[PDB]
Formats: sequence, structure tokens, C-alpha cells
Amino acid sequence: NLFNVEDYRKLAQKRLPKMVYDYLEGGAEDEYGVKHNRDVFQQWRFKPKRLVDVSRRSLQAEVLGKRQSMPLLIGPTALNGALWPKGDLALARAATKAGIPFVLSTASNMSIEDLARQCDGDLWFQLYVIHREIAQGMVLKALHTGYTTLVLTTDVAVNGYRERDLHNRFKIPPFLTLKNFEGIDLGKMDKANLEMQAALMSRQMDASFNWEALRWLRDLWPHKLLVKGLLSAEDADRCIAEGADGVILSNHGGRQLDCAISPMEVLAQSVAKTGKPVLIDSGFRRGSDIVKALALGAEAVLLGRATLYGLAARGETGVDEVLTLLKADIDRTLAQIGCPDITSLSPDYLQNE
Amino acid sequence: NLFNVEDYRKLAQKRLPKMVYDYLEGGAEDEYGVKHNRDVFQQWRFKPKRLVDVSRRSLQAEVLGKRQSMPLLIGPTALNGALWPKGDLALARAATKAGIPFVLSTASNMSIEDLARQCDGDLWFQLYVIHREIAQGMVLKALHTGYTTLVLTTDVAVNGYRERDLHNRFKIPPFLTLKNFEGIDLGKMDKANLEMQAALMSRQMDASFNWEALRWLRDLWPHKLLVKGLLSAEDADRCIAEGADGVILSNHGGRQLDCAISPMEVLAQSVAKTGKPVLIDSGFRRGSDIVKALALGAEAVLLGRATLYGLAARGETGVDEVLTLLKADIDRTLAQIGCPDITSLSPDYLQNE
Amino acid sequence: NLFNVEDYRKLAQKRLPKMVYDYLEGGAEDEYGVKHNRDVFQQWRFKPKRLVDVSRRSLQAEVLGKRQSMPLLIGPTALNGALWPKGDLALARAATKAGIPFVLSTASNMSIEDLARQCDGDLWFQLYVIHREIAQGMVLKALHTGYTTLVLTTDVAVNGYRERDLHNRFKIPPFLTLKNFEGIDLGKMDKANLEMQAALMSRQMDASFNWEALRWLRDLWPHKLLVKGLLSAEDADRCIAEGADGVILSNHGGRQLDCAISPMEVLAQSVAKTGKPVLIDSGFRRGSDIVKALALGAEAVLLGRATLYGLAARGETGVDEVLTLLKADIDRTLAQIGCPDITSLSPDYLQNE
Amino acid sequence: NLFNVEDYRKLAQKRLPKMVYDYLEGGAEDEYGVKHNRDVFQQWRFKPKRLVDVSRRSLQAEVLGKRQSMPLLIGPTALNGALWPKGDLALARAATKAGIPFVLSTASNMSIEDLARQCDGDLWFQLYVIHREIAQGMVLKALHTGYTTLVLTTDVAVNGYRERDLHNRFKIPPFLTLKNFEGIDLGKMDKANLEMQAALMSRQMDASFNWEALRWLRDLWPHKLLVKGLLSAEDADRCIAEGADGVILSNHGGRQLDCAISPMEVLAQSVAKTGKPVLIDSGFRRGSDIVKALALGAEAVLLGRATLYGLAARGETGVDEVLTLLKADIDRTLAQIGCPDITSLSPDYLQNE
Ligand SMILES: Cc1cc2nc3c(=O)[nH]c(=O)nc-3n(C[C@H](O)[C@H](O)[C@H](O)COP(=O)(O)O)c2cc1C
Ligand SMILES: Cc1cc2nc3c(=O)[nH]c(=O)nc-3n(C[C@H](O)[C@H](O)[C@H](O)COP(=O)(O)O)c2cc1C
Ligand SMILES: Cc1cc2nc3c(=O)[nH]c(=O)nc-3n(C[C@H](O)[C@H](O)[C@H](O)COP(=O)(O)O)c2cc1C
Ligand SMILES: Cc1cc2nc3c(=O)[nH]c(=O)nc-3n(C[C@H](O)[C@H](O)[C@H](O)COP(=O)(O)O)c2cc1C
Ligand SMILES: O=C(O)[C@@H](O)Cc1c[nH]c2ccccc12
Ligand SMILES: O=C(O)[C@@H](O)Cc1c[nH]c2ccccc12
Ligand SMILES: O=C(O)[C@@H](O)Cc1c[nH]c2ccccc12
Ligand SMILES: O=C(O)[C@@H](O)Cc1c[nH]c2ccccc12
Repeated sequence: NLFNVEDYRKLAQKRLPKMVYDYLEGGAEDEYGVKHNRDVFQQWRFKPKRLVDVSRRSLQAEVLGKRQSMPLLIGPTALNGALWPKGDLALARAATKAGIPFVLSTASNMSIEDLARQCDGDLWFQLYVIHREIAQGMVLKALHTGYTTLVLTTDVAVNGYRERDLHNRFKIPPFLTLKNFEGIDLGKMDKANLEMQAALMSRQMDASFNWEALRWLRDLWPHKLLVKGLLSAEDADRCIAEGADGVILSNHGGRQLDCAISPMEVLAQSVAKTGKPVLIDSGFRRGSDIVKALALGAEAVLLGRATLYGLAARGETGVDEVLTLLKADIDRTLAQIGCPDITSLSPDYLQNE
Repeated sequence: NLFNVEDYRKLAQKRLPKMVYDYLEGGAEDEYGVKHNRDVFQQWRFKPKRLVDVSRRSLQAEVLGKRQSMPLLIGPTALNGALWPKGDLALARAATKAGIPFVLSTASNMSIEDLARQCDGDLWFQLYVIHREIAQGMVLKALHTGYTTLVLTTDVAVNGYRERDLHNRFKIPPFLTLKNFEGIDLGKMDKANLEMQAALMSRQMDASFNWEALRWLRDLWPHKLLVKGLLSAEDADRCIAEGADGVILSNHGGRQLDCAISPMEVLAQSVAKTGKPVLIDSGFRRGSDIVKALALGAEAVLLGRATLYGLAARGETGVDEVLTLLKADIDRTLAQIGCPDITSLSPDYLQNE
Repeated sequence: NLFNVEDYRKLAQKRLPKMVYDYLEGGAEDEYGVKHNRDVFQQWRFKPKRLVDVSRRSLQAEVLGKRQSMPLLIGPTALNGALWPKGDLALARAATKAGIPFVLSTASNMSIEDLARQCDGDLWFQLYVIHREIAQGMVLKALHTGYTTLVLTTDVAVNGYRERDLHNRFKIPPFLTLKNFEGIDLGKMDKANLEMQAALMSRQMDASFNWEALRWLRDLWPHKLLVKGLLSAEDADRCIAEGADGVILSNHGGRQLDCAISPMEVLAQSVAKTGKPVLIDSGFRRGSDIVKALALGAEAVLLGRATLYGLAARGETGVDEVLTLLKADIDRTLAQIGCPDITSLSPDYLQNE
Repeated sequence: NLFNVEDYRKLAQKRLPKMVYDYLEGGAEDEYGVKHNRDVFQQWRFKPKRLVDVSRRSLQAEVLGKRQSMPLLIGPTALNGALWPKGDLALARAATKAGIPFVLSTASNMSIEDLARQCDGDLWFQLYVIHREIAQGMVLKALHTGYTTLVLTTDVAVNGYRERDLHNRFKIPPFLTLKNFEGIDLGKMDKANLEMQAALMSRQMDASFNWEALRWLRDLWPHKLLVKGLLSAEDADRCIAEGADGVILSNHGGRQLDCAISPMEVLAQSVAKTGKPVLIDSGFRRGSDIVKALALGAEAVLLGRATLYGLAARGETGVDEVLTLLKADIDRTLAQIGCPDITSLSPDYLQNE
């Protein structure tokens, strides 16, 4: 009985080792954040437009100018290989088969190059900056291997206090490795090359990365660039002013700061202020959640745990299934509210509760 | 111990096969919609008018100009024959005995003609449009058989995702049939007559039926015509502009779109804008729910599951009982708030919570 | 362990026959009303005034011009004899010992005269009108026996639908009788005297009693007169205009209409509009509930179930105990908020939540 | 598994005798107050400032002009010796080791002098006034022994009705004594000296202590003076007008008046009106609670039960641990919201929910 994302979560919890399941499902501190990410969607209800011809519906939509089957993406998530063998590839392939982009995490279990070589869909690369020099290396790799978009994640200055991992003393599975970091020279005896090892043996990122650093990166990357982790129209506007082609409003699926607002709380305002593509994630599970954000102006929604449940439960076929249900879910919702074309969504179909 | 509608639900759940019970009680997706339909009534409380002579009370009221014992109706519900033998007839007879209208669903287990022949109460016909041509046939049948009012249901462009039926793999009982469709010629070898079979072997409706189509129907039907499934003062106003004699605000008892607003949320506004009869359903279980909607301007309330619980629990006598309790409930409520005449209800007796 | 009213309820439920307990604790329909009566008190919180000399506190206060130990009264409740032997007397004596009034219900188990003969405290008489003629008789009896105040209860036009009694098929204990009605001549063969029996064998009241009838009563009774059962500043104002010396805002302890507002919701407005004594009841259990209403302008609070729990649990000594705890509770609360004199309470010490 | 304050509470409940645990954890009456103290923090959520260099963070801050490691203090709590041997000393030492002040309660199990002799950190003395004369004695003792700050607690005019202690018939452990009162002469046969014994054998305080009395105290104490127990910007402003150097907004950890507002409800207003140091306590458990109050203008937060859980669970080492976790918690939170310097906190980083 697999008819929604929740059913896949249930199945995933039965198949995953508790430790891994907690790594996946867990949130920061009390986990009031993740609950909030879910609850915030009830602040809006639908006001369908009747007697509208919805016999022919369309979910197609442009994201940053490029058309894709639907306004969805499989967002960047670390250690997918722990959920299922070659998890990263299984995800990218289901995404490509669904006609939507896939974002490879800097902390993936499959390197930037190997994926690009084994998958021809639209690949995006999410970037964390541990060491500026090493950062430039990955960016260039992703560039030379055909990744169309770069995403800078900024909400992990320091690691979120996730008590589930603490209790379980979570440890990256032995057979898994941070493949994008493998090979990084450790022979040089001079300056860097040694302070670099300091960063490399340090599971902590460059907390100094600031606006000036964003400029640096904007020059390095010539294609579409997005800043992820924003929770304010002000920050989103600055990102656009500094060169970003768009932003991703999110609270990292409630895994960084338990009391962070839901990005849904600043979506309309960010959309109105930036005048540029505003994507979003964190809390999405139902097609209705997705449509509400879209109706509010979001350009597209990135899926995090949702598709991961499909991966953990049934691997690649599982992701396909989740993507299928969600597409059907979205389509069904568009029909129900009388908005046959997904690109015509607006605040009109919503009611503030 | 049968003193309220809830008691009948309990009894019905004990007598119905789980599968049928779920078909009856179930809602869309998470079923937050049905819960909401119930909760919305707590947003209003009573402010009784004391020292008012309520020794002589009257529940009589005109609905679309015709007087009936009380502002209630047994709304259109499909597959009543699955709840109890000849369920459709049992309902129409209890309605007629109570002095209120009965609405026969396009998907009833008893045909338009047979009911009209076995029942002389005020019969209304609810219409779904699968095939325009077949639609015209039923409308004319209902017309020639004496049905006084036609109701076009518009919130089923596509079928609601009702997960209870999915888990149970619900299937229309073998001994039951969609009687209003039986007999529809299947011999013609030409154009229609074959594309018609396409609609007929397709448990899916004409999602293209739009405002232009409403005009078509308005000409075909010469008597009172209502549009059901509206959830906005705007749509209700358009319906009036297009010819409708009134509208029925509803979210299909939370069975079509889980996140739909409750029609109670747009009742006052629809009443103020249309200046025409505004009926309502979805969530009604207590006389107090009914009075609140009436106090807000509703012309009458259509009962869905409430009377069905009486049917499933004790057949025709069960419906009589439910109608009796509710009438007593309403009467008792009118007395309590100091409004002896139901036609004098107004926002005055309410308090926004 | 008896330290609050709730502890007495617990004890009372252990000693009372379920049937009687349900008669006492029960409310109308779903009983959302009684829950609401309790919850409404959380809409206000205290803002104590520090460094105020509260070494000498005073709970004394005038009620309708007459001073009493504290702004409390044991309100009118029917069938007290079912809770404990000679319940009516036990209550009046504890009230008198506490220095506050006691209100005898028209439906008491001890007649107006017998109580007045066995108790010298301040006795008030609550009146229900079944038959105008019989009503005049009781009023005059209460008048000639020294009752200082008359209270007309108006929220029982018809009896509240209390499902607990329905399930239990509640029946007035055999050894108990409606003593204020006993003796009423049944010999006359003429007009009244026979239509009177119609009222007397009818556990239903005069639902016609209106404003004109209030005038009638205002002339009959020469002393202090209050109208009980009001739930609107408008009705309270009319009562004053018609002669009442004050009013009692209440929803009959949530026993008449489940969806009625809490009188706390219209207390400030009634106080501001009438410019006359506004008393209140329904939901009071803690001293803090009492102080909040007092701070809002209430002249005094009538206790219903609270003192009855003391009666049912430990008879007369039980009521004394409840009154003692509550007085200590109130006193302690006054001290805590820095208002040493109960007559100085005002909206200042409150915070709208 | 000790990763947060709650874990220490759990451990403390397993090690403490129920009676003592209830004395520590318990609140007034229904204990809606303590729940409220916790819930009020959800009325605010964070809006992090991204791409801010937080590689170098600072929690240092001035409190009343004196710098300390972080804006925290271990507040005054009575009978710490009942939670753990020499509890008072264990607390002061952990506080001193953490670089923050410690406040000794008038009702401590270790006298003002002994502590000052065994601990060289910044010691503050909280004062209750039972007898003015005895009060002056303790103040002078604290003065001559080096206590830098005096804190007058005003929310215990009378003792809070704490039903847990009532049920348990709580009694101060035999081996424990109110050491600051020990030795107080009981030989004098004259006036005071006998009315003093009246206060001394009276576990009740001087409820008359008013503003005039505050003036008296302001002259007596030459150093920093704070008034604790305030719940209104008005009272805080008066305190400043009367000489106070600052105030401590608090409801005594919900132990005095169950329906008291949370001091968080008047923090911003008190900060805006007084223009002077406004400290706060009551309900703090997470670093996020602390940052929210700080962001709202609080000068520092006093810990009550939080550090006591560490004491009861693991003595002095337990307190160190709690202080360590909280410091790490605060630091981590500052980083997450993009405010590297704790002294730069402002309403900007908050979102009203
Ligand atoms: C197991 C797991 C690992 C994650 N790893 C990363 C990562 O490596 N890079 C990144 O930018 N975001 C990371 N995220 C955050 C996601 O990109 C996304 O913001 C989040 O999951 C959205 O919320 P949702 O899970 O409710 O959909 C991770 C989330 C989860 C659940
Ligand atoms: C078992 C069941 C079948 C239904 N079938 C139909 C139908 O055939 N035509 C229609 O117009 N509405 C249909 N409805 C919707 C009802 O007309 C009505 O809008 C709804 O039940 C109102 O909500 P309530 O059940 O809370 O009263 C159905 C509802 C139920 C519960
Ligand atoms: C067992 C019971 C019997 C009652 N009988 C009467 C009555 O005879 N006359 C009347 O005026 N009110 C009557 N009341 C209502 C009370 O006067 C009062 O309004 C109500 O109890 C207040 O609410 P509380 O119970 O929460 O205090 C009754 C209430 C209870 C619980
Ligand atoms: C066991 C216990 C004893 C207390 N004793 C005192 C005292 O002697 N003097 C004082 O000023 N406050 C006293 N308080 C109140 C605290 O100073 C502080 O206001 C309160 O604990 C803050 O709330 P929290 O426990 O949620 O942090 C006490 C609190 C507790 C829990
Ligand atoms: O919460 C998150 O998203 C990160 O902690 C993932 C993450 C796990 N191991 C890493 C090594 C370097 C950079 C990021 C990671
Ligand atoms: O939810 C509803 O109300 C419909 O699905 C009922 C329904 C069940 N079988 C049908 C065949 C044709 C038209 C409508 C129906
Ligand atoms: O709810 C209430 O307060 C009344 O029903 C009490 C009540 C019980 N038996 C009666 C006979 C005559 C008048 C009132 C009563
Ligand atoms: O709740 C509180 O904080 C006080 O009751 C503590 C307290 C306990 N015993 C005492 C003796 C004298 C002064 C205060 C106390």
C-alpha cells in the first residue's frame, strides 16, 4: 500500500538501520522546527475556480529559463549511499527520467565526474566551502563536466545540534566515503597543502565565507548560480544584488536551527522584492504543499526527504514511484482548483487560515 | 441509545462492512478537510436573546420560493444502495415524510423514472456530465418525470484521491449498478455512439464543462437550476450572472480536495454578493451547525453523511429518526437563542470566536 | 488531600451514584460549552503590582448595597437533596456561616418557608415561571418569609438537551420532591385550577414569559430584583431599563445551549453599558477565575458546581471547606497581584492573552 | 546521554527523593504558569542573517557595567543543600569557573560569610525581608564580606500555593537549616527581640514592604541594587525612579501565581521604558530561549531550575556540565543566526509567530 510519500517513509523506517533512519529523519534539538515546517502549510487553504476547462492540463515550466517536466527538483542531500547502494546515481537517474534536475551534494558518495559520466540529465552541483582552494577545484570540476547550475549552501556555518545522531553516536558507514574530497593531495609539505589538511581533517566549514566571498565565487562560475539557505527577503535581495541568478529559501529541512522560521513565511515577500527566481524547500510532502508555494510565487520546489524515502525503501524504482505519485498529486490538485496550466498559479487560489 | 447523529454513525460502523463504511466516511488524502469542516463551526458561538416569547415556534421556510417544513434537504449521494437495500427510495420517502426535498444523484442505484414513480415528494436531480449527449438525455428524463429542480455538481472534474478506497481496493458491490446509465445504447457503429462508449467505459467526467456549457444547460432546463460545488463568492456571483437561480456552497464533504476551505468561510460574502439563494452543505451534524449557517444567510442546508448514517444503521426508519432528532434539535436551538421564527435568523445571534 | 475544588469533585464522583454524578457534572450535547466556560479564563493573565503593602487585606464588599464577607454567593441549583440529605439547608447554613447569601431554587427539595424558618442568613429566591398564577404565589411566600432578593432565571424556556441524563434515563430520586410545588391545590374543577394542573403535570416552563411579563413581576416584588441567564450587554441594559436592580450574566453552567458564549465574553461590555450591578457565574472553580471577573467589573460571582462538590463529598462541612479554600484562594491572589482591597480591582491587573 | 538540560532533569528525577524533586520542579496551583513560561518562547522564531563571517564569535558581555564570560547567572534558589550536599557552594564554584555571577538566597543552607570565605567569584546576595532589623543585618554582612550586588525579591509577599508540597506535606530536611538566620539572638526580653522572634518563628515575610521601604534599602546598600519579581514596564520604571540600578523581570519560575504573565511578555516594553539594565528569568531551558530574550533587549538571563538539575543529578560537576552545554548552545545559536558578537543581538533576528 504505497499511495503517498508517508507510506514510503513507513517502508523506509522498516528497512533502514535505526541509526541511518535517525540520520535521515532527525532534526535539530527538540525538532519543533521540522514539525513547524509541516504545520505552516495549514495556514493556507484552497479556493478552487469552478467551471474552468481542465480537460487539458500542463505541469511543464521554466526554471531559470530552462523548461522541465514540472516545477520540482531533487535537492542536494549528503550520504545518499548510506540509504541505498549508489544512492546518488539512483536519484539522478530517476530525476532525469522524470524530466527534472538533480543536485549533487558536495558531500556525496559518488564524485562529480563519475555521476556526470553515468548520467546525462540536467545536473546541478551544491557546494559547501571547507577550504577556499579546494572549493575552487570542485567548482571547476563541475564546470568542466557539464553541470549547468551551481548552488552555494550557506546555512551550515557550524553543524546543527542533532541529538538523534548524538544518542546513536552516528558514524559515517565504513564502506562509504566523501568521494568529492578523495584524492585531494596530502603530500605537499609547505603552507597550504597543510593548513588545507587542517580543513580536510576538520569536519567543519569556512564560517568566514561572506558577501565578499560570494563575489569571488560569482566570477569563478560562469553559468546559473543560486544561494541556498536564505530565510529573509532582505538576504535574498542582497544575493541578487551581488550577482546570484536566483535563491533557494530554506531552513535545511529543520536540521540546522530548530527555531528557524519556515521559508514559507518569507516566500511572497522574497518574490516581491527580488523580482528574480525564488525556489524553496523544507517540509514539502504533499502535492498541495507544492502548489501552495507555487501559487505564492515560488519558481520550483526542491525535494529533500520525500524522494529519499523512496530511495531508502525501494532504491531507484522507489524514487521513480515517489516522483510519479507527486506528479499525479500535483496534476490532480491543479485540476481540482481549476488552474489547468501550472504557470498560471497565483495567490488567487489561496485562503489565509 | 440513539440521541444524536453521532450515535447513528457508531451504529452504522457496527453494521456496515468496513469497506463500505470507509467509502461512506472517508475523505481526501490526509482527511484534514473533513476535520476542518467540523472545526469551523466552533468559530461561532451564540448570543441568545432573552425574555422573547418562544412558546410558538416555526421552522417552516421557503426554499427557492417553495415552502417546506424546514430549511433542510437530503443532498445527492452516490451508491446509496450499498448502504441499505433500495437506499435511494428509503431516503426519498423519509425526506417526503419530513416535508423536505430529496436529491437523486446521477450515480444512484435507482433510476430517475423508477423513483419518481414510487415517490411523490419534491424530487430534485443532481447531474454529473460524463458525455454531453447522455447528459441531455437524463436532464430530459428528469424533466418529463416531474423533478422540480436540477443541480449541476462541478467539483468532480477528476476524482478525489481517497486513500481509504485505495487501501481497500474498493469496488462497487456486484449486485449494484449505475442504473441512470443502464440501457444507454451500445449498438451504433458510427461516430458518437462509440466515443460515447469511451465516456461510458470511462469512470471519468467531462473536465471541459465550463461557463459556456452552463449556458447550454440553462437553456435545456426550464425550471429551478442550482450549481453545486462552489467555494467562492466570485464563482457564486458568476453562476447567478449566467442564469442560475441559486447556488450550493460546498467542498463535497471533504472528499475532493483535502485543503479546500469550508464553504462556511465564504457563506456570508456569497450571500451579500449574489443577492440570491445560497444553500450549503459539508460538515453539518448538529442542529447548532445548521442554525449558524442559517443565521449567516444560508437559505437551507443539505445533509450528506448525517442522514446516510441513519440509512446504513436502520434503513428508512433510521433516516426518519435522524430527521426527527435534527428537527427537534433545530427547534430546541431556535428556542434557546430566542428566535421563535427560523426565518428571522440573522448574524445578530452569533459571536465570532 | 483536599486542597482545591477539583479535589472535591474527585471525592464527590467516588461517593455519588453515577446517575446523580452525571446529573450534576453533565452539560448540553457535546459539552463543548462547559469546556469553553473553563478555557475562557486563560484568555487573561495577571500583571501584579509590586512593592504594595498587602500586610492588611480586605475581601469585604457590597453586593447590591449590602455588605458581605466576600463577593461570592452560592447560586440556585435544583435537587440539592439528591446530592446530600437536606442539601438545601446544608448549603444555606455554610453560606450564612461564611457571611454570604444563598439562593434557593424554585425546584429545591426544601420549601421556601421551611428554609427561612431554619436559617437566618441572607436568603435569595430564584424563580422559574411554569404558571403565572403559581409564580405569584411563590414570590409572595418568599416575600412574607423574609427573602431579601428575587432572581428570575430566563435561560430555560425549554429544557437543555443533556445526553448524559438521556443515556442514564435520569429520574428524580423517589424520596425527593419539588417541595415548592407540593400542596398546590388540585381540587378546583373550573378554568385555571385545571389548566394549572396542565402546567403542574408539565415539566415545561412558560416559554412566553417576555419583557411585558418582567414588568408584571417588577411590580409584584418590592425589593431587589435580578434577571439571570443573560448573555449580552444589550439584554442586560434592557433589563435595567425595565426595572431590574442588576443582572446575572450566565449560560447556566453550560447546561442549556452547548454553543453559548461564556458570560465572561460580554462582562466588561455589560458593565460599561448598564452602569448597574453585573453579577456572573458559569465555569468558576479557582480564586483566580473569580478575581479576573471581579477585575473586569463583576459585582460578585455565584458558585454552582464548585460548592455542590463540597456538598456531595462531605455535606455541610464540605461546603464550609470549599468556601474556606476559595476565600483563602481569593485572599492569596489579591496579595499576589498587589491589590489588598478587593474593591480596588480593575482591568489594570489583567493581561489579554 | 546528557546533551541538554532536559536530560539532566530526567537524571535528577531518578536520583532525587520524590518529595525533593516535587519541591524543585513544582509550581503554583494547576501549574499552567510553568507550562506558559515554556510555551511563550514559541511566539518567536529566528530569521538568520546569511553570509556573515562568524568564524570568530564572542559571548562576553557587560552586566551592570562589569564584564563576564556570558550573559548568564545562576539565580537565587532556596534549600540547594537539599538537592546535593553543600549545594550552595557547588553552584557558586561552577558559576565562578564559568566566569559568571552567583546569587545566594536569603534562605540558603550556607551562610553569607562562609560562602564568601570559600569562594572568590562574583557573589550577589538576594534578600527577602521577614524583619526589617534582621534584614539590615544580612545586608551589612553581605556588604562587609564583599558581595558586589544586592537583589530584593518582591514576589513573595505571601507564599505561593504549591499543591505538590501540600500533598507531600513537604518539610525542610532535618539535617538542613536556614543558616543566614541561625545565631540571631533570642535572649532579649524587651520589645523587638520578641516581636522579632514573632517574625523568626513565622515562615511569613513582611508583606508591608513598599516603595518607601525600597528607599530605605537604597540608602543602606551603596553598590549595585536590583529589584526582582517585576512583571510590568511600569513597575520596572518606578524601581529605576526610586534608585534601582536595574531590574529582574520574573514570575519566580511559575511558583508564586499560576496565572501570572511570562516576563517575556513585557521585556521589550520594560527595556524601552526604563533605559536601564533589564535582566530576566523564568522558563529558560534552551540557548535559543536565552538568545530570544537577549535579542529583545535583556541584559542577561538568570538560570533557576536548569542549573539545579545539574546540581541534583551530578553535583558541582553537573552544574559545570550544564553551563558548558548552554554556553555551547548559545554560541552555536549565535553562529546559526549570523550574529557573531552577542552584544549585537537585536529584534532584527526575530520573527513574531
Ligand atoms: C539526510 C539529509 C542530508 C542533507 N545534506 C545536505 C547537503 O549535503 N547539502 C545541502 O545543501 N543540503 C543538504 N540537506 C538539506 C536539503 O537540501 C533540503 O534543504 C531539505 O531536506 C529540505 O527539507 P525536507 O527534507 O523537508 O524536504 C540534507 C537533508 C537531509 C534530510
Ligand atoms: C458516500 C457519499 C457519496 C456522494 N455522492 C455524491 C454524488 O453522487 N453527487 C453529488 O453531487 N455529491 C455527492 N456527495 C457529496 C454530497 O452531496 C455532500 O456535498 C456532502 O456529503 C456534504 O458533506 P457532509 O457529508 O459532511 O454532510 C457524496 C458524499 C458522500 C459522503
Ligand atoms: C445540578 C445543577 C442544577 C441547577 N439548577 C438550577 C435551578 O434550579 N435554577 C437556576 O436558576 N439555575 C440552576 N443551575 C445553574 C446555576 O445557577 C449556575 O448558573 C451554574 O451552575 C453556574 O456554573 P458552574 O456550575 O460552572 O458554576 C443549576 C446547575 C447545576 C450544575
Ligand atoms: C527550588 C527553587 C527555590 C527558589 N528559591 C528562591 C529564593 O530563595 N529567592 C529568590 O529570589 N528566588 C527563588 N526562586 C526563584 C528563582 O530565582 C527564579 O526566579 C526561577 O527559578 C526562574 O525560573 P526557572 O526555574 O524556569 O528558571 C526559586 C526557584 C526554585 C525552582
Ligand atoms: O548537515 C549537512 O548537510 C552536512 O553536515 C553534511 C556533511 C556530512 N559530512 C560532511 C563533510 C563536509 C561537508 C558537509 C558534510
Ligand atoms: O465522488 C463522487 O461523488 C463520484 O465519484 C460518485 C460516482 C461513482 N461512480 C460514478 C460514475 C459516474 C459519475 C459519478 C460517479
Ligand atoms: O435545568 C434546570 O435548571 C431545571 O431543569 C431544573 C428543574 C428540574 N425539575 C424542575 C421542575 C420545574 C422547574 C425547574 C426544574
Ligand atoms: O518560594 C520561595 O522562594 C521561598 O518560600 C523560599 C523560603 C523557604 N523557607 C524560607 C524562609 C524565609 C524566607 C524564604 C524562604
